[PDB]
Amino acid sequence: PAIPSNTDYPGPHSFDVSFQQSSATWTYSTELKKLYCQIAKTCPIQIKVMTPPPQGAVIRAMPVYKKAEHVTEVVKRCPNHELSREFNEGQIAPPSHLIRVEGNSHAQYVEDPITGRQSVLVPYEPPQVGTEFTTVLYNFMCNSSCVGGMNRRPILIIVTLETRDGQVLGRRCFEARICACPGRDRKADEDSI
Amino acid sequence: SDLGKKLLEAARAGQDDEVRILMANGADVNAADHSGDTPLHLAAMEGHLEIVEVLLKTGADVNAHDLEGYTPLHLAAYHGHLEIVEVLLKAGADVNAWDSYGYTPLHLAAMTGHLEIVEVLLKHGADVNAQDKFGKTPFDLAIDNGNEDIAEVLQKAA
Ligand SMILES: [Zn+2]
Repeated sequence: PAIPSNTDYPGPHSFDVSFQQSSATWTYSTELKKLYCQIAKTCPIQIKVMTPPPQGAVIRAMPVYKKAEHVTEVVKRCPNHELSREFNEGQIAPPSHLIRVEGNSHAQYVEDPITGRQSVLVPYEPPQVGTEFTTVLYNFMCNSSCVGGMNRRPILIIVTLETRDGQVLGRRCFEARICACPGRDRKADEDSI
Repeated sequence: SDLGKKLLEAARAGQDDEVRILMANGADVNAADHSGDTPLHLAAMEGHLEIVEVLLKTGADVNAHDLEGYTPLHLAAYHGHLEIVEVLLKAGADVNAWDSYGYTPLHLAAMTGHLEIVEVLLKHGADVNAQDKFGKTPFDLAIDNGNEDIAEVLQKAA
């Protein structure tokens, strides 16, 4: 359909998305399926499969508004951040895209001519060897609070495993909060209980 | 706005020289971005101590609140920047300022496990009895997040 689906779909390759703190200012609540992170900072995401995707498969990340009232509206950066020098010197990423990939010169930035949806794709790569997971580094390029952009409206990040021709093989979704103190926002969500 | 925006960017980025030249060229030290963050907020959050000192000595408002109700001290405490917490306190930061959820800096240091920051906040009169929006003291946030060294310290100060 035109509105992107946000329902987990493991599909035939048992596609899953997980988070792991290593030895960074992000926190992920496995309970609320919610990422708390800072603007422009590295958020590593781990992709699991059980069988190898086909030749030319990709991983797409697309932001969508969570609330029914907002879901038709394309998530993108606020004019302040789109037009600033800050974070925008020497990027493949168009400066309006909320989601960037860090550390992969094969990132493709897509904007649908009809829906206006913006997303970022990488070619699917199997994990290193002996490693369980394919790691994708994301950066989120506006605060949730950005006036003229998300304007405090909650978003989902929709991660899809797809064939080269855009057939969806797998889908996982999590909420993203981009804020100054991720643990503080996390604690306030948890304590609202 | 030109220079204000440039100062906000240099302050977040830790560009010491650019901050210094921008102040020299008349940049507004209390320029605020659309989140209501001042250069002092951004430098305190990102741990840029020299920039913090330059901003305070050129008239930065030490107790400016952004749109979340954070002061620079909230950001320095959460993000674990002890030297900055000390400089902010010595520049008259409000030790018991509360954000939009009633979190104090001692709440944020307790929550994140920053023992040394807890100790300096207490020395400057941090309120162990302060309660957030959810009735929690810094001791309770310490217990919830499994910070036991901090919990013991906050008890002995109660
Ligand atoms: Zn923005």
